[PDB]
Amino acid sequence: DDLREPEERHLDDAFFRGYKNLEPEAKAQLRKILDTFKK
Amino acid sequence: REPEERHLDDAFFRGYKNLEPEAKAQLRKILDTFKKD
Amino acid sequence: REPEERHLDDAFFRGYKNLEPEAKAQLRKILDTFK
Amino acid sequence: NADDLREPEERHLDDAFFRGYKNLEPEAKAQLRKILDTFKK
Repeated sequence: DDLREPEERHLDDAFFRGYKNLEPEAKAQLRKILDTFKK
Repeated sequence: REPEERHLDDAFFRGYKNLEPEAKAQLRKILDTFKKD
Repeated sequence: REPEERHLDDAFFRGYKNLEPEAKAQLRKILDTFK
Repeated sequence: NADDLREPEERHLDDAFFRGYKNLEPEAKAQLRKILDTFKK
C-alpha cells in the first residue's frame, strides 16, 4: 500500500518539517495553496 | 490551540500525500519559496 | 475563448497589482517555480 | 493609470511578472490564478 521509494519518503518528510518550521501565517497560506492542487 | 493545530497540520500532510507526484513536487518548490532567503 | 483568456489574464494582473508588496513578492517567487 | 504610485523599478518587476505568466502553458496559468485567489482577503 505504501509504494514510495526511500528518497520520496525523505522528501515528503522534509516537506512536513519545512512546513512545521514556517511561521503560522505562512503555514496558513501554504494550506490554502495546497488546496488548489487537490483534484 | 494545540487541538486544532495538530488537526490542521495532520490534514495538511494527509492532503499532500494524497496529491499526485507532480503536484507534490510543485508544492515542495512552493514551500521552498517561503524558506529561501 | 480568446476573450475569455484575455479577461482571465487581465483579472490575474489586476488582482496581483491589488496585493500588498510582500504578497506580490511571494507571488513572483511562486511564478518562478513554474518557469 | 496616471494615478500609478509605483516606482519604475516596481513597475518593471510587475511587468516582467506578467510577461512570465503569459509565457506559461495554459495548465500552469490556471494553477497560478488559483494560487493568486488564495491571497485575496
